[PDB]
Amino acid sequence: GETTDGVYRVMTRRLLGSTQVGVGVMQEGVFHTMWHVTKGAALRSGEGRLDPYWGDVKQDLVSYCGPWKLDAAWDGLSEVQLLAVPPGERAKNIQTLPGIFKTKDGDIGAVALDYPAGTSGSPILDKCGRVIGLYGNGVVIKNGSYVSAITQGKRE
Amino acid sequence: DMYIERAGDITWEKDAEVTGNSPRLDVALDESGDFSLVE
Ligand SMILES: Cc1cc(CO)c2cccc(NC(=O)[C@H]3C[C@H](N)C3)c2n1
Repeated sequence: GETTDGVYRVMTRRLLGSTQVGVGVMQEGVFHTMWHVTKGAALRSGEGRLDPYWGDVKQDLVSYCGPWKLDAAWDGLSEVQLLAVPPGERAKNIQTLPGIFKTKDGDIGAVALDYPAGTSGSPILDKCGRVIGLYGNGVVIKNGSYVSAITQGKRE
Repeated sequence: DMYIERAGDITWEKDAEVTGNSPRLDVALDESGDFSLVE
């Protein structure tokens, strides 16, 4: 299959036409996405098969072909870019200064950008181009608007 | 049965559209990995 580093769409044919269910990142031979996208199902890369290697429903993360590789973190100060990949639409950077999720277990970066559910797994970048986490797990606020977490795994 | 198609490189793009706010939110995370608003 195609193993070139970069961002990919997650497609199924099981429904009407071809449906984009999410997005992911390929880095160092490993494909990174959110658990609610694939539910831990295997994936096809042309004729290649991708098999789940690690995953945690609580983190809402999953990795294919190897351990989670993305270990970059928001610095707490700088603007970021969401590399959004919406269904049927071209990849598109959106610069933003992230907010904060305050939890009993500590503070998480957050991005206030509403996109379709099928955008889940789109990466968030720092100024040096490194992936600081994935978009697609968050909350609906008083308004009705969506705020994603900046979700990041641990590199072992 | 799910498949992947490439959609771009991962690069910072200077003079991208700058937008969205920066809200500070009290949230909880349950065992199903769903966030909720504490109030
Ligand atoms: C209601 C809603 C809305 C939008 C856009 O309007 C969404 C956009 C991306 C991802 C979503 N899902 C999640 O936050 C997680 C919660 C599960 N683990 C899936 C969205 N949910």
